[PDB]
Amino acid sequence: MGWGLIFYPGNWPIIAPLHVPVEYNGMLMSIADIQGYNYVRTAPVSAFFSAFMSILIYFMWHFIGRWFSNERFLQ
Amino acid sequence: AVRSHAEAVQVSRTIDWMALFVVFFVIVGSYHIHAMLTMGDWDFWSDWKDRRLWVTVTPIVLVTFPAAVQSYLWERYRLPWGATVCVLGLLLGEWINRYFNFWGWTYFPINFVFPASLVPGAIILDTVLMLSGSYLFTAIVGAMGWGLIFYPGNWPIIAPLHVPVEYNGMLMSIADIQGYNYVRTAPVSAFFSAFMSILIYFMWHFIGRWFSNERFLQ
Amino acid sequence: HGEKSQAAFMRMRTIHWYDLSWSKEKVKINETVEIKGKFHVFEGWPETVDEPDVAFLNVGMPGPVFIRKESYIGGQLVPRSVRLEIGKTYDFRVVLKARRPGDWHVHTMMNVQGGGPIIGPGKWITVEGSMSEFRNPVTTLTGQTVDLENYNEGNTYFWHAFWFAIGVAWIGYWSRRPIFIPRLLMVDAGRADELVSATDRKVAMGFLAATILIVVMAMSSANSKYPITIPLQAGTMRGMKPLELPAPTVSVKVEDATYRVPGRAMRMKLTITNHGNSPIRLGEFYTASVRFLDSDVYKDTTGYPEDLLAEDGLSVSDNSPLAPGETRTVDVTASDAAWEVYRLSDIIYDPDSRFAGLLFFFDATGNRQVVQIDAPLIPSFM
Amino acid sequence: ITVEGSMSEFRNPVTTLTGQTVDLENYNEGNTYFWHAFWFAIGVAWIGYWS
Amino acid sequence: SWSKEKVKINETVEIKGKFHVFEGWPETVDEPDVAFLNVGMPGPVFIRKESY
Amino acid sequence: LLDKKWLTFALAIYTVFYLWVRWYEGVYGWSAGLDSFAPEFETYWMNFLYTEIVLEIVTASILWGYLWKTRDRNLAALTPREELRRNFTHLVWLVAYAWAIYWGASYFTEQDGTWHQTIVRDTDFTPSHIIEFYLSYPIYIITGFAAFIYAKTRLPFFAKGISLPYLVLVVGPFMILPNVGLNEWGHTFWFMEELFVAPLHYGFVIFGWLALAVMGTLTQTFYSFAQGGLGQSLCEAV
Amino acid sequence: LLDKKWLTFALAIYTVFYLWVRWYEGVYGWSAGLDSFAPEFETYWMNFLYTEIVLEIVTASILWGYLWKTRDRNLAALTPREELRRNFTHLVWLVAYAWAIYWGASYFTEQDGTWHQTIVRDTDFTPSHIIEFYLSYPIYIITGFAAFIYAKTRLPFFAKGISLPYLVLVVGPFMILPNVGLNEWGHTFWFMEELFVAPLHYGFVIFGWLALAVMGTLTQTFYSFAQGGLGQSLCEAV
Repeated sequence: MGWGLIFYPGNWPIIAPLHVPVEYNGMLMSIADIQGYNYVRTAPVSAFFSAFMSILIYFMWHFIGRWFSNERFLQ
Repeated sequence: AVRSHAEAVQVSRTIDWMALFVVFFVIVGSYHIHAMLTMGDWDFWSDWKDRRLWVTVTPIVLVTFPAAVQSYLWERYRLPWGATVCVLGLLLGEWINRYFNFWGWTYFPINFVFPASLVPGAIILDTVLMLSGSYLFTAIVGAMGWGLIFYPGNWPIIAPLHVPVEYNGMLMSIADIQGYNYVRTAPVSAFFSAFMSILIYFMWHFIGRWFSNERFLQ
Repeated sequence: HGEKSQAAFMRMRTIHWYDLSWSKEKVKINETVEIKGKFHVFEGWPETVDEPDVAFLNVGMPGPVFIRKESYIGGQLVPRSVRLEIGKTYDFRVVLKARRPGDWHVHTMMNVQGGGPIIGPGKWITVEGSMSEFRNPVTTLTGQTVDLENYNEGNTYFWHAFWFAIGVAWIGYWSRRPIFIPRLLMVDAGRADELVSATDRKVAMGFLAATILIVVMAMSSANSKYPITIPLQAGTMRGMKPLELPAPTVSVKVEDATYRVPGRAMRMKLTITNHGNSPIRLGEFYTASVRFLDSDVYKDTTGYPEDLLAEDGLSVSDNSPLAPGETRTVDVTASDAAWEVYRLSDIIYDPDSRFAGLLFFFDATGNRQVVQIDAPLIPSFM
Repeated sequence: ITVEGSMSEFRNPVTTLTGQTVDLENYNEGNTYFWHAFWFAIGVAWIGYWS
Repeated sequence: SWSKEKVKINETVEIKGKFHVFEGWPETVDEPDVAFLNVGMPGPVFIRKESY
Repeated sequence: LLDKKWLTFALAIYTVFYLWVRWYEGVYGWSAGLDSFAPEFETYWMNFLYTEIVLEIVTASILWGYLWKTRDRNLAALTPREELRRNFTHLVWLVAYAWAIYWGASYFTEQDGTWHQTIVRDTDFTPSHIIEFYLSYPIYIITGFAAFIYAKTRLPFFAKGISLPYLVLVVGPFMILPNVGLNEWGHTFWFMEELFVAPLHYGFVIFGWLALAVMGTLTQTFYSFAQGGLGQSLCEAV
Repeated sequence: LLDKKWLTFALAIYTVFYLWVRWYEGVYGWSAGLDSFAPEFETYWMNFLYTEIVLEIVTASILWGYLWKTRDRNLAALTPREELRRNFTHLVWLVAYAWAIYWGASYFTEQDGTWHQTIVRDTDFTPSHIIEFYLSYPIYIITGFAAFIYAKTRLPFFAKGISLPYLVLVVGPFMILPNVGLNEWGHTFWFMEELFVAPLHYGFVIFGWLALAVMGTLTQTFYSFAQGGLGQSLCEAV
């Protein structure tokens, strides 16, 4: 639960400055947008969802890890 | 503690009732959530009780619990009402809701939001497993029956809703008019559904083995 | 109810509803109220909304406080889903019969396929009377005239009770005997099979045969009465007749359009340019069900919902007649509490700050031109 | 197309609707770094304490 | 139209005509974005030399 | 002596409470509960939420807190006479659980089902959401735990190790938090409309099926009855 | 005596080699490595490929060949004194593996990640492909095997039967051939664009998770230390 929830607020201090509004050539855009636009490559329900989901994943992977801890020999 | 083997009868009896209540409502609760969650609401509306989708998904998605609790109450108590308890749970659960909410709360006719009838099938399941006490046998002809019987099992309720009406220039069945009026916001189908119920009864027979599991942990 | 919380730009750039009219504001049980109007599917339809290939003309109310007797898009009755085509304008007509006494906020909405109920303006309509008065009669092609309120009710009930009882009867039969802790133990140490015997397995097949029997008897008995039956009629109606609109005589150009942060108003700088031949003035900007008027120019008479009508909400920097051939740039401000009440101000949380509306122009003798505008709408905070 | 000059010459200035004018080349760079280091250090601090 | 009703092995028969795709095409049928002009017979009792 | 109508409490306590609720929404379903952006919602409905969450954390802490401390320390030697009385009270806890589940998983659930059909939701916090998710579910989960703990702390057999079916039976409820909460969450990308057939709802179905662990729990409960010196008098007299 | 800086080799041997590589592409990434249909690609980049594949088959045959023949035949009786020295050298092999994996699975992998963003690929044989797939991966797989074999042939405990976690740890790498190669293969029908979220890449993720078998391998390695007469002096002195 925590792992999921904390994530976005955990990034917010880094991210926020990138979300200041700019009128770029007549169109609203956030700095972040302008960045992707310029440098050429080729809503906390979202949080809750992700926490609720992490639970089944932590869980499923707790057992997956039991197997990778396995100590057998073969033949 | 135990005085006489006659008071012993009285405890086992007053247990029978209490346990039955638990078993029954815990079914009503979890079985209903299952119908709900794995549905696009055909059960809610008289004009979603169609020949393809309703007839196909409904028996399939519903064999699950019966199959699972069948694998317990018979295996461990020789109590052959596994399937029919489930079915009754869902039905009560839904009727209480359809009456006091779908009608009482918000005002949808009953002749519109009534649920699908389920008992016939569960009887076939329960009896077929009881006679010739082979689960494999039930999974094949038992689930077969459960699937097949379903639509004919609803036909006496449904049929009057399918009389043709020329409604404002367009053919519509009563059922159509109902959904149209009360504002919200083809036996290969049978066979399919029977053929499918088999793999589902089957898969869920084993799922039920696990829910019967009696371990302790640490 | 249910707009407001949905994305402000979805609401601006999805379906535009105008020339709305409601035949009555107060109505008796079993009486009719007729909703009319027009809607345009916006050319710049949002990506997140499946095109209306399969849409349905619904009604926005708290359940069947009214029943929909009839609905029409173009000339045609529309009980199915229908394929509407982006860019086009249609006229609709919903006809409602009153059923539950009270005060209802009735909307006209579109069931817009892949994600979204597209909810139009809602108007308060009052039903007086008793629900016990309501009738929903319908005559079949089979002779009989029935009341849909209660048709087939008793039947439904019977068959459910009957089967339900039989389910009980079965568990009942087994539960005359003790159910758990003795039967459990018997199975355990030593064999079960003393638990079930003859007097039991006769009843088992009694039930089994009785059940198949009653089902088939019942079915072909239900087939005997009701020998004429059709399948559920369904399937999207294509070929919806759209409305043939005259090419507009005015053309506008939106240069910048801004809104104040904590505010109740949207400014936009338009270059209106009047082709065609009669001095024109701007009388309304419609945006998201919210209608902003210059009352120096136009006055609603249709009784448009009071919370959505901004009587002199719209102010033009210069709203003198715009002569034919002439073309001017003008600063326009749409302003009214409705902008904050219906949360168009919530565009600041949307991933696509672009608006869309309809402007309505009126010449001297009072005939009108509708141009549609859309553009990016930019916030200003400082 | 041929570019002559020094990458150190490049500026990407942008003025916000918020008053400030920033250089996109380096805007928010130090911030990004700080928060990553800080958290990274704390991760180390935790394994450090146990180790 | 069908150029002949009776034909010898290795002979040609030519089918002509027109078809209209109905404006109110059913939902259950993918629009003919990818359609193929076939021939309805019991296998290669004829071979399709050409289609236009 | 034996098993009292301390049971009648268990049955009527929910019944009364939830019948008061059904009245309460019954009158404020329409009135306040339609438009969430009206201030009569933030009082009759939102305040209701904050009240219940707080009351639940509290009663949960008190109810589990109570029983864990009054855990029978000297369990090693106490009579079959009470190993029955206690076994019976345990069964009352289970009746209370099952009843609590009924209300949550059947009643208020399919009610919310009807509510969605009749109004387009203004919040993830409709009346029936305030009641279905954040009142109904916490209650049956708290009841769930109570029972579990009672058994672990009051009865040998169940005191030895962890019952897997009983753990599944009480933890499944608790896991339905996001499971039933993904109902509206999941259904928002491909299709925002609350289609119950959508994969977003499959977590509710899977966690709802964990209620079938009641069969394993009851089998273990009846085995606890047989170990406690019971099932030998009339059983052998049969 | 004990454990030498034969280890310093293991750490610097990759570091130097791969830092030479990063320079080498660094200068020919641009120049030859942009247009693959230029003849400077068939010399500075294609020849590089053929060279490495051959060098890898060879060194692999020599490296595994060597160790399998120098397998300690008379293992039955050799001192705890060396059952430590050897255990330590084994651990050096594992450090070499882990280091080799770092370069392959982290470094050159997410590098190729950047490369895709900046030029549309002319071949399945870009510079970073020549290096990521056909240099980087074979190397850490060869290192992988080496270690495995060393352990099997040099240490009792590991000489008895096959370690499942160690087999998974070295075979997972080798299975990533098509797994990581389906990256571009799979993504071509529904969507040719190299979207890392595409099902075509899921084999790389599954084979990447086989690296977690290092935890099972290390547990078995530390158990081999404890069986070899160690972990009893200071351990009991604690």
